[PDB]
Amino acid sequence: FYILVNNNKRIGIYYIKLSIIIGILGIVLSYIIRVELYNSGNRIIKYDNVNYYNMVITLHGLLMIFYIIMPGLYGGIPLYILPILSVITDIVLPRINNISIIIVLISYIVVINSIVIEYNIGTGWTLYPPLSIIGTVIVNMILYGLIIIGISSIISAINFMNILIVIDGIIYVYIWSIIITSVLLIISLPILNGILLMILSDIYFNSIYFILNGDVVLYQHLFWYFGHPEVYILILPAFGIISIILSVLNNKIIFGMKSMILAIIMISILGSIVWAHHIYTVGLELDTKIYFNNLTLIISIPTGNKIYNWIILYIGSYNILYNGYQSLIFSIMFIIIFIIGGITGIIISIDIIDIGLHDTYYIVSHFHYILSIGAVISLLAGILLLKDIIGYYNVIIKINKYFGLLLFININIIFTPQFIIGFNVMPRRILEYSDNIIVWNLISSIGSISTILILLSIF
Amino acid sequence: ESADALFVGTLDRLTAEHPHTDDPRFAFQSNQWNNCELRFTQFCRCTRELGEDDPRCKYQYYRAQTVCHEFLLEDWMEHRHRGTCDLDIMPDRQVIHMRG
Amino acid sequence: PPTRLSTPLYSEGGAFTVNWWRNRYGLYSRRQTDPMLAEFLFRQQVKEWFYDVPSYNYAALVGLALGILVAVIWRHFLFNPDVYVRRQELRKMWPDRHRQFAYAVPYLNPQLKNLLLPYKNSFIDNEPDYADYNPVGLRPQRVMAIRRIPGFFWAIPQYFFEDPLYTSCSTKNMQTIYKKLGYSEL
Amino acid sequence: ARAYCGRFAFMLDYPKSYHPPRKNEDGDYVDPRTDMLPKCAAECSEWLTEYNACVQRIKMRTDGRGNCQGQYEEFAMCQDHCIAHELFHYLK
Amino acid sequence: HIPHPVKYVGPRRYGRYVYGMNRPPVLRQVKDWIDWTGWNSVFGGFSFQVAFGLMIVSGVYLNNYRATHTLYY
Amino acid sequence: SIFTPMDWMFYYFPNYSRDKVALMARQIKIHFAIGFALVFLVYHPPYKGADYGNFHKSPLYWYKYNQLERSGQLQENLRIKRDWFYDEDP
Amino acid sequence: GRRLLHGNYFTRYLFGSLAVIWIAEYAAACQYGIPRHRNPNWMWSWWLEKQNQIKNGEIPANTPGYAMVKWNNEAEQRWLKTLNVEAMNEEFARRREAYY
Amino acid sequence: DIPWPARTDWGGHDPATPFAELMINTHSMFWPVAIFIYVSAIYMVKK
Amino acid sequence: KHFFTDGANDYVTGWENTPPLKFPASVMKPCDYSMTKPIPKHWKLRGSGIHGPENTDLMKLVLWNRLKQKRPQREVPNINYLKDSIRLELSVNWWLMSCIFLWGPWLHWGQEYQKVHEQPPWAMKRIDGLRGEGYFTWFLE
Ligand SMILES: CCCCCCCCCCCCCCCCCC(=O)OC[C@H](COP(=O)([O-])OCC(O)COP(=O)([O-])OC[C@@H](COC(=O)CCCCCCCCCCCCCCCCC)OC(=O)CCCCCCCCCCCCCCCCC)OC(=O)CCCCCCCCCCCCCCCCC
Ligand SMILES: CCCCCCCCCCCCCCCCCC(=O)OC[C@H](COP(=O)([O-])OCC(O)COP(=O)([O-])OC[C@@H](COC(=O)CCCCCCCCCCCCCCCCC)OC(=O)CCCCCCCCCCCCCCCCC)OC(=O)CCCCCCCCCCCCCCCCC
Ligand SMILES: CCCCCCCCCCCCCCCCCC(=O)OC[C@H](COP(=O)([O-])OCC(O)COP(=O)([O-])OC[C@@H](COC(=O)CCCCCCCCCCCCCCCCC)OC(=O)CCCCCCCCCCCCCCCCC)OC(=O)CCCCCCCCCCCCCCCCC
Ligand SMILES: CCCCCCCCCCCCCCCCCC(=O)OC[C@H](COP(=O)([O-])OCC(O)COP(=O)([O-])OC[C@@H](COC(=O)CCCCCCCCCCCCCCCCC)OC(=O)CCCCCCCCCCCCCCCCC)OC(=O)CCCCCCCCCCCCCCCCC
Ligand code: HEA
Ligand code: HEA
Ligand SMILES: CCCCCCCC/C=C\CCCCCCCC(=O)OC[C@H](COP(=O)(O)OCCN)OC(=O)CCCCCCC/C=C/CCCCCCCC
Ligand SMILES: CCCCCCCC/C=C\CCCCCCCC(=O)O[C@H](COC(=O)CCCCCCC/C=C/CCCCCCCC)COP(=O)(O)OCCN
Ligand SMILES: [O-][O-]
Ligand SMILES: [Cu+2]
Ligand SMILES: [K+]
Repeated sequence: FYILVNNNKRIGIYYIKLSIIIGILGIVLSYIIRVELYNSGNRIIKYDNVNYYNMVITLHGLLMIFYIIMPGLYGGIPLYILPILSVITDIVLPRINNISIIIVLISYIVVINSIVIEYNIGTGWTLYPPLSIIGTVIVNMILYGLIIIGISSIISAINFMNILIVIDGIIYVYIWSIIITSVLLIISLPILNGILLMILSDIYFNSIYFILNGDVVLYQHLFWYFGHPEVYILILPAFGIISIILSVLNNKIIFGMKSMILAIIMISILGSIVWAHHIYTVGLELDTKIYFNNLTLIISIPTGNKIYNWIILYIGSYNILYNGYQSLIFSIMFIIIFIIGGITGIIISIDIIDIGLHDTYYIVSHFHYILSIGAVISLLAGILLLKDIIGYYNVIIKINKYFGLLLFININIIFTPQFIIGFNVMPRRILEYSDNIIVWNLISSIGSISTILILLSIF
Repeated sequence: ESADALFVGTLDRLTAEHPHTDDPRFAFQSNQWNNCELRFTQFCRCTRELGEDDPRCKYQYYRAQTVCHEFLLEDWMEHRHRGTCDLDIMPDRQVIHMRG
Repeated sequence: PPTRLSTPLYSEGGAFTVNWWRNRYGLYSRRQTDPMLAEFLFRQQVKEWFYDVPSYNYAALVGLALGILVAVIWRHFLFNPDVYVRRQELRKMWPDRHRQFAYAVPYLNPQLKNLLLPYKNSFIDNEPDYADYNPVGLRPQRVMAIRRIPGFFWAIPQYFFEDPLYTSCSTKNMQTIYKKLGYSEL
Repeated sequence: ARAYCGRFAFMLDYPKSYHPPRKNEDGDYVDPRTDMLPKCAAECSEWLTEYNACVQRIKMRTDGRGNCQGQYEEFAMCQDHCIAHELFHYLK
Repeated sequence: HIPHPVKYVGPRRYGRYVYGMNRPPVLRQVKDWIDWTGWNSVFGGFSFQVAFGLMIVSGVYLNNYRATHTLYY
Repeated sequence: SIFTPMDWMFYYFPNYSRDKVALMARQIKIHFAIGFALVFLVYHPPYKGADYGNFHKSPLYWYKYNQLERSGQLQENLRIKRDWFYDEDP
Repeated sequence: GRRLLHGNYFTRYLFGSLAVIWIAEYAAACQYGIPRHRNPNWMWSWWLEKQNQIKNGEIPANTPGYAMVKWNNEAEQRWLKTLNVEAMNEEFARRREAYY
Repeated sequence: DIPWPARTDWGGHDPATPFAELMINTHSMFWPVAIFIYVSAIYMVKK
Repeated sequence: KHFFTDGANDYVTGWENTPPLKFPASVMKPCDYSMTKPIPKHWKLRGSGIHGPENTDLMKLVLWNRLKQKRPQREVPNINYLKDSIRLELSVNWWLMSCIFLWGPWLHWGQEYQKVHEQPPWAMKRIDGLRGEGYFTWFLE
């Protein structure tokens, strides 16, 4: 059979396959954006059809996060190797594992069908009210997808937590990363469901939470209470993969295993109580802003320890071993890229600096370096490491120095200018812009078209 | 004619002599929504005692305009004129203490 | 860390000790099925986690972060004027909430604000004392600091009397320049 | 028998430095205490609101009876305590 | 868990019920039953309501009577 | 302990650190109190810290201050270099 | 039989937490000097004077607040057309006679 | 005031208020620290 | 206790790490060979040496844990155990009694007083002319 299969390793493959398929739509949406931003004036989107652009950015953000990266890093690799890293045979809850991947597909079909049938309007991937609750039915459809996706995420989190009961070996660092990510989902998802229901209530049940005398900022607190743990849920599995790749490909025992494990735990605890650095410009109390700013900076301490522990893993490795394997290059590239993304995150953590850089392309570049480069490269690196175990072929990616170099150069061309544009300044979620920002936007656009061409070379 | 006369009498007086500065009761917060509601309630009570024509209540309205946007005031003034403004309901006709 | 089960492990009395940890570690464990095996696994975990020197660094960090977290939560409820828990003031119109207004001014003047506000001149180059004077009196009059903020501020001299242009850029001098032209009052 | 109670100097918070008094537009020095009165009143706002309430209560009396001296003395004591901490910094 | 003896010190058997003859006074029987089944459940169960009841009903004196006699205006 | 490598704590204070589990708890408790104390003792206290006349002047302050005072630099530094907007056009 | 939590954990951490919250609040009030006397009344001085007049008998009983103001909204103008305080008092007087 | 072509404007440009200067100075204050963090780590990415 | 714990409250399988204290040490003892004296050099390893059923105490522990599951009569626990088993049940029952016989009477009294005096007996009477019951929990005002 193909749909009835409960084998966890098969389901892991399905997660990877589905993420690539949905990735194409996400890439298409991303390509539409940079083509439009090539220069001032409409290029592929009519001025009378600006609503479509708002939908493109809204779906680009939603699909890439919930439908592409999260299934790939939290559903794909973990379902394949996690029961193997544990001494157990298969996943604890086989039937739940089957329904989780099916749920992800159905939610994807609902989302894309809504593009085709409903009027195309957008409110951003964060769905801030009141804009989200004064829109058309496409917003209702997107909410159903998120709620449905939430069901799959929570049941998958329950599945991984049960490994603690049955694990017959040692809890490796990678296993810890998945377990702690599951803990974050369990504590953050129910809060997300509650606020999403309130959005539906206003949209569909004549609720008045998001009109005058009802604080709209209420949504931002509850949403970001899940929002920031989500970004840490995306990256923590990537950290686990990097730890395995560096140790395995260098024949070096992981240094400071317990320090690595405690760093992951510390990040989750801190990541659950710093959500309001997304709300600096709303006008919070003085003491509130100081607290979140102070605690946000503290997240760098555990994150820094992991970076240094990774570096010493690569240092001193035997020279005779060939170092040009794509998996090793991607793992090393992650350290270089993540540091850039994290440092810029610390810059925008300072709230007064953030006043100028909120809702600008500097924030875009910040999370693209971490997610579009780092997370993707970590997912690529893990899949490459498991090529023999997974057994896929008909691609030239294992030893391809051209692909690694071209990818690194061109992605940096896309997003380095966006840091510069942030100070110029160019707002986010914008289709037109002043003529004097064209040069930097043009350079990034040339970077985007180049990256897409490179992907065709792997086949 | 005293240095601390502003504070003496009322905390209200502080912004009556300095309309464009922060009110002591709401200076700690950037959000001034509660400040606008207090100012409007003060204007409503002035008219009840002194009447609209009184210059004092005219200035109280000006104080409200200093912190209340016009789109809010137009809506709230409409409710006040009809008689459905919850701020201006006479105390003996309030329902806050009823049924709990 | 002993390597023989015959040698006992020293334990203190209290709610977080070796004995306290042993009693609860194996409550949910399917692997600690007999004394010999249970002790071996218990000492294995204790050796791996509590005898790891770098682990104690994270213990300090979680304590500090949680301590700040609890204090800020508690401070808002206790002192923040805008936070209501009792209902007496919420049953009255805004002008009548006299008890709540008592929190306003003291909550507006925390110690740290007074200490650090004078150090604005480490950031602003022109007229760092533009907002120092306020005749209303809700806050103290500010006086610019005489030294740079410790740390990463190597751009400016260690003390402001070493800067030849510091006095010329003060709000007083600029006010003198513009008043001489009749340009503005400030 | 004697004017003051002696203390260690570390207990006595004598001003470290001297700030000259502000000068009026006319050119005459303004009293430091008068400049500090508005600030210290704010620091004693709680007592001031209690005094302010008393004024309104006695205002709404048909009879002439009523005084607010008790509340005023509490406010005055608080304001002066604030002044004492900072006044000598402006006095030679 | 600290092992400890059974604290019940009352009679362990009253004998066969014979039309309610040769049995203790009713109040003594109630005391024995609670001793047998544990006073800890009684105190825990009643603690919440006692605390709430005392706090609310204390206001009859603390909030109502005292306030009338203690208002400086 | 604060800013202390615990290997030093193990070495120099064996008896105190004999119970590692208890030692870990004290590490958490000690740093919890510090964080709690900072908020309520350093940040919270109202109407304090405004004695700007008592700025701390460390020995390094006086060393540099006297060095410039001895020469004319201190007088020159404090002098207002410009107090007019427009220069006179010849 | 092995115990994981405090022997009396539920009562300990419920009453104990409530006690600590109450004691902390009292300390906070002392530090800031907040008045702790409870007033259940609105503080509008003019209105309280009118209520005292009703209690003294200067103003007839059951007289509405809108009958005493210098500015009336539209809804109050509607009610004033049907207001008869004298009739209301007579009706109450009749009820008392019937009851006794 | 307004964006200009091909400008890095690293940290901001053209402040007109004392607060605007503060924003730029804060970024410049931390910028050298950011370089130190990057350079020190990257230099050790090697066998 | 309600919740199942592998270590202590293992009622699903009934496994116990140690035998009952009734048995003499000669008959059965806890599986502890930490105090075994050093093996003479001339002795040779015949068995695996692996921790498992080759050790007599572990074999007897496994055997007893299976054969204890059939017994002629109940092994009666003491009243302390029986109290703990239904601690929540007994306490909830007493909580119901407290609601009926403590809360009910004074809540009824307050409503009757409120009828006559317009406010509960534990509240300050208002002079502001507003009508209605007002607050109930006075200390939260
Ligand atoms: C009280 C009141 C009572 C009222 C009573 C009223 C009753 C009402 C009833 C209501 C319920 C009705 C449904 C009941 C279902 C019963 C299930 C059951 O028991 O089945 C046994 C039955 C056993 O079959 P069998 O009779 O033994 O014969 C099977 C074969 O002999 C060989 O066996 P097999 O299992 O191997 O074969 C199946 C499989 C074999 O074929 C293959 O697998 C082909 C090879 C793979 C090629 C690569 C595919 C791409 C990679 C995907 C990777 C991820 C996969 C994840 C796992 C699979 C998820 C489906 O082919 C398929 O079934 C199709 C596979 C589809 C894969 C989809 C992958 C993603 C596609 C992405 C699309 C991207 C474009 C976007 C736009 C379009 C969006 C739709 O199940 C099946 O095998 C068939 C299932 C068919 C039902 C599927 C329904 C899907 C609905 C989707 C939502 C559509 C809504 C929106 C429409 C939009 C259109 C545009
Ligand atoms: C005034 C108030 C006073 C109150 C006093 C209250 C006293 C309470 C006493 C509590 C005593 C606990 C006793 C049991 C200890 C654990 C034993 C255990 O689990 O046995 C394994 C047992 C399986 O039996 P087994 O066969 O022996 O397992 C063999 C191993 O798998 C094979 O592994 P292996 O042999 O290789 O390694 C052994 C060990 C290896 O691992 C260990 O040995 C870990 C040892 C450390 C654990 C943490 C201890 C506490 C540390 C101090 C924290 C203080 C914070 C203070 C804050 C104050 C703020 C005011 O493995 C495990 O422990 C596996 C389970 C780990 C679960 C972790 C879940 C995430 C929690 C966060 C991690 C802890 C971070 C601590 C802080 C870090 C920063 C300093 O696990 C299970 O039964 C699994 C059940 C899974 C259920 C999941 C769903 C639960 C519901 C979730 C709700 C949401 C949770 C949110 C969490 C948020 C986290 C950030
Ligand atoms: C002011 C007046 C008004 C007051 C209103 C109060 C309202 C309260 C609402 C409560 C709603 C009901 C909830 C409980 C329903 C069930 C009741 C029941 O059956 O009780 C009797 C029964 C008594 O059990 P027993 O075995 O007969 O005990 C006999 C003796 O009592 C002696 O037993 P033992 O001492 O020997 O121990 C055996 C027993 C002892 O356990 C119990 O008996 C449990 C009793 C609990 C009762 C509820 C009290 C309130 C608990 C508050 C907890 C707050 C968490 C922290 C929140 C932080 C927020 C920032 O152990 C178990 O049964 C194990 C259960 C599994 C525990 C799993 C915990 C997972 C979460 C761990 C923490 C995660 C955060 C880590 C952070 C640090 C990271 C480094 O309880 C159970 O069997 C219930 C267990 C199953 C339900 C567990 C639910 C766990 C939920 C975890 C949520 C974690 C969220 C984390 C994130 C939060 C922040 C984002
Ligand atoms: C000259 C002037 C003179 C002036 C003189 C003035 C005189 C003034 C006198 C003042 C006196 C003050 C006295 C202070 C010292 C107190 C000392 C003391 O004894 O403290 C400890 C004492 C009891 O603590 P303890 O010793 O730990 O208890 C022993 C236990 O047996 C421990 O044993 P355990 O732990 O085994 O206990 C049993 C436990 C065993 O646990 C288990 O079995 C394990 C499982 C536990 C977890 C359970 C999970 C959930 C269970 C699910 C089932 C739920 C069923 C109910 C469902 C309801 C559905 C609607 O289970 C339970 O207890 C829980 C289950 C039972 C049902 C729970 C029902 C829900 C509870 C939560 C809600 C509470 C709020 C309700 C509000 C109303 C309704 C909305 O604490 C208190 O009584 C609190 C102190 C209150 C102070 C109030 C002060 C203010 C009021 C002043 C009044 C007088 C003023 C008059 C005016 C004067 C003006 C001058
Ligand atoms: C995987 C995704 C991911 C990850 C890991 C992070 C990690 C971090 N993020 Fe990010 N973030 C996003 C995804 C992510 N973020 C997204 C998607 C947004 C925008 C959402 C939206 O608005 O739509 C965002 C937005 C965002 C904002 C702005 C929110 C707004 O106002 O709009 C801020 C502000 O501080 C921030 C901070 C941080 C910080 C401080 C970290 C830290 O974890 C980084 C820590 C890492 C380092 C610091 C580098 C490693 C450490 C060292 C090299 C040594 C130590 C270094 C120092 C002490 C400086 N993020
Ligand atoms: C995982 C998340 C993810 C990923 C990969 C990307 C990838 C890219 N994104 Fe981004 N983007 C977001 C998440 C992501 N993005 C979010 C959350 C926003 C904010 C939404 C909002 O404004 O509300 C955003 C916003 C955003 C904007 C701003 C829109 C606006 O405000 O007007 C732009 C503009 O160019 C952009 C461009 C790009 C480009 C050019 C790429 C890529 O082309 C970069 C290079 C990548 C490739 C060439 C493809 C490589 C292959 C994969 C990524 C799939 C791999 C799959 C597997 C391994 C299974 N993105
Ligand atoms: C959320 C509202 C719910 C109302 C519930 C009513 C029932 C009351 C009893 C249960 C709730 C506990 C609160 C009881 C309070 C009793 C005393 C009281 O009235 O306090 C009021 C006072 C403020 O009221 P006002 O005077 O109107 O505001 C002044 C300016 N801010 O309230 C408080 O300060 C207490 C409220 C918070 C109590 C909870 C504890 C706070 C700290 C939480 C820390 C959380 C982080 C983690 C802690 C870990 C600890 C191990
Ligand atoms: C039986 C199990 C019961 C478990 C119940 C768990 C309840 C809590 C679940 C999580 C939700 C937390 C509540 C949400 C708190 C939001 C507070 C908020 O947004 O307030 C901020 C201010 O809040 C703060 O100062 C931030 C404090 C951070 C609160 C975090 C609470 C939840 C933390 C959960 C982390 C995970 C658990 C950690 C456990 C210990 C780890 C060692 C807004 O301030 P302003 O808008 O400026 O308004 C101020 C006055 N106008
Ligand atoms: O979100 O960072
Ligand atoms: Cu964030
Ligand atoms: K364009």
